[PDB]
Amino acid sequence: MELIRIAMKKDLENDNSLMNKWATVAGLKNPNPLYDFLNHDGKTFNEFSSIVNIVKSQYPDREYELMKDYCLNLDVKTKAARSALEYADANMFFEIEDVLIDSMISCSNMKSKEYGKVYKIHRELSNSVITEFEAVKRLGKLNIKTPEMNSFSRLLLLYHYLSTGNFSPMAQLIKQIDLSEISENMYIRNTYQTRVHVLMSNIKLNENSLEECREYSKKALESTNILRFQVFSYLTIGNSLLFSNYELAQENFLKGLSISVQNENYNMIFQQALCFLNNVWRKENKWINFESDSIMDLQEQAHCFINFNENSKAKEVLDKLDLLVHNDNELAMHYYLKGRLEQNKACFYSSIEYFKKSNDKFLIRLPLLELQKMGENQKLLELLLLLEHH
Amino acid sequence: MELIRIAMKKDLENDNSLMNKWATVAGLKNPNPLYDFLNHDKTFNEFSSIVNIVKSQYPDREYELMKDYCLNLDVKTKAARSALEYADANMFFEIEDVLIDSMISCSNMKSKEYGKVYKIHRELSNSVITEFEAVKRLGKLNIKTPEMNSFSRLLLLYHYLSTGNFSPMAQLIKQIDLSEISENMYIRNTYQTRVHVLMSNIKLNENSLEECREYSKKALESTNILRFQVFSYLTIGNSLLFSNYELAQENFLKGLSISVQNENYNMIFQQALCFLNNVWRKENKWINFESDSIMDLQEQAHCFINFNENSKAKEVLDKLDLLVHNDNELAMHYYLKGRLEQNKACFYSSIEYFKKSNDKFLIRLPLLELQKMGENQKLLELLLLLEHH
Amino acid sequence: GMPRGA
Amino acid sequence: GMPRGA
Repeated sequence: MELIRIAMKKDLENDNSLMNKWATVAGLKNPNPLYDFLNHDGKTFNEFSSIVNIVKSQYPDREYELMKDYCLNLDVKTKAARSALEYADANMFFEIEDVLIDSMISCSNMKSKEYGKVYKIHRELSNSVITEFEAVKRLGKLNIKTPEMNSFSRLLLLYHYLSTGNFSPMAQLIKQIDLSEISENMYIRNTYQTRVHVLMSNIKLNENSLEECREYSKKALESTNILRFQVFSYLTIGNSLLFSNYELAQENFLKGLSISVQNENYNMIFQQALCFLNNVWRKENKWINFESDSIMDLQEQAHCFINFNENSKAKEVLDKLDLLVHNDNELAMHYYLKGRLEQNKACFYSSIEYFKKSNDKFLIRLPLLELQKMGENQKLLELLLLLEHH
Repeated sequence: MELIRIAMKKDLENDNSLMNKWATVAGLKNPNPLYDFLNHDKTFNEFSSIVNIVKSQYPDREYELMKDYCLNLDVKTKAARSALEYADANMFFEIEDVLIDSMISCSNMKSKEYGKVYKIHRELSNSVITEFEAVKRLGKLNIKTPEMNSFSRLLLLYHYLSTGNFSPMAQLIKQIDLSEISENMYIRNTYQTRVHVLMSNIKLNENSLEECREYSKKALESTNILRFQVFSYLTIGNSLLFSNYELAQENFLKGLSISVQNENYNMIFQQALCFLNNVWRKENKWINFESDSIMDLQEQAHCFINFNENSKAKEVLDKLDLLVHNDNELAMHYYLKGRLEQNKACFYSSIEYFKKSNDKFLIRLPLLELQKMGENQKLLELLLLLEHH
Repeated sequence: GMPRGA
Repeated sequence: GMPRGA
């Protein structure tokens, strides 16, 4: 008897009116299946959102404890399990996702087996256990038949490109996704819809299409009750305002902190967003993480030092960063900081080069402004914006 | 009787060994079709047979002898289709346009197909139609022969070359597969020369100068047609413009020496030498002071700036402003304004339009001026690395 | 650097 | 400019 079941019946005696609301809350205006769910041992809803919307409505503070207990005592061969895989991955509940995967690979239902097999590919790719090439070759060798995993096998590449600052292939790959081909799993279709809203928001951000970036994050927020998607929607809205609206950017990041109070990784992300915001506006910056040797945290230490004419301390930090391997978008920021510290236009040109290489049309505004401030010719600046990398 | 056959018989009466001679010139495995060609009002199976004989024995009257022979052909035959390419390759537009309208009206479908897409090529190169119109017309034709599927791409390549629009050429030339032309070897061979000279120009535009020269030297080895020899020497000489003054000059003068009796080809090598001497900032005896073409006015301005006559240069450049420039011509216009004004923004517009035309060779002119004005080496590298989209 | 995520 | 052709 799942903790969700033990707790749901216990609480129904004290408050007996829940049937009418729970059936309204679970995508049934007519309460027949709830009775079935509530009493007979092992009978799932047709759609996974019925359990989800109930737990978030009656035990929101115990979502993880209950969903973990329910998900791991699930027949991996069922539709409910396949929905749960996407629930666990979307929420970044790796404890739930990884046990399901190894169970969906070993079982004898073929649909659940394909699901586990490409979610495994996504997990090894995002953990740098395999390369993009190894992932693409294994995806092709699966002979993916379901329109669920044909959508996901594209999504998992989109996540890989975003995290390694390789923005060039995103716009065309995401255009290949057609979620209308998913007709048997509505939860998966709706949570993939939110995934695409968030990925499209980032693609619009990287193209410096700032009004459309914010429209897509709005759709993402309107479309989900999943914290992870809300987190990155507010991060992306806030990032889109970095260069124009300090107060509104900060408000989105602070709203992010507010909903991340029980999650360290999400909390860290908004501190880094606010840290970058205050460096761009060259303000005193309480958000710097001095106990970190990641590229992102070291760069913001040096950025603040440079802002406040602490040039020796900044060269100390850029000396540590020199010994670290950067992706193309990270090297472009390294050169921008170098160029500020040395007032060296050649670094600002190397910065533009790697921003072009990663196809980041948003952050390139940083080296371009400095070149403007150094009196670079206006026609040259226009040429640098017009030209593209191969 | 056609003049070619009248003349061949008058010389046969006096010289009998001419038969084995004309038979080997024409590449014949045996001498039967020559006799047959002289006796019955018939064709050789390959057009090169009669061309090589006219070129071997009557080179001074090729135009007269071929204009008479071609215009007397039955437009339904492989011979007449071959004469269409011969005419267009030689730029014998008088012979060509007559064949075209004959073929377009005729009841033969192959001749009809050749005629209609050679007409598209003629109308596009005379700007009677736009590129969009040409592509639209070619698509409706439902072209079936490999020859015309190849020439449909060649006519577009010529149009890109002449309008300074070099970006599409590399991908389009690769679509040509001449090995599929199996029936008309004369067409396969003259198209092979056409592709060699076009490839030479694409490698020049990519600043791949040794491969540029190799393709032009392959064109020369493949051809006995003046027009292809002319553009091979032009392209070899252009590829040397920045490095080897004497050898560039020697290739242009070689072109002049074969162009003697042809005012259009002669003008081209004069323009080539005029540009060479301006690039090297030498006394320039090749300037056309009686021209209002953009090409010639630019070189007047270029030489004036070279010899510190900047009031005269601005007079010229003020005229050029009133003319419509394609992208490649515009890039040269900004380079000259850059030199006259010593203004880096003009040099930046120059490279912008060289990037748009995809001209990686002539872009070395504004790049070198920016180097002299002390522009950052990393900036110049970046500008060479990035592409126009 | 600037955090990004989806 | 520089003449070109093929």
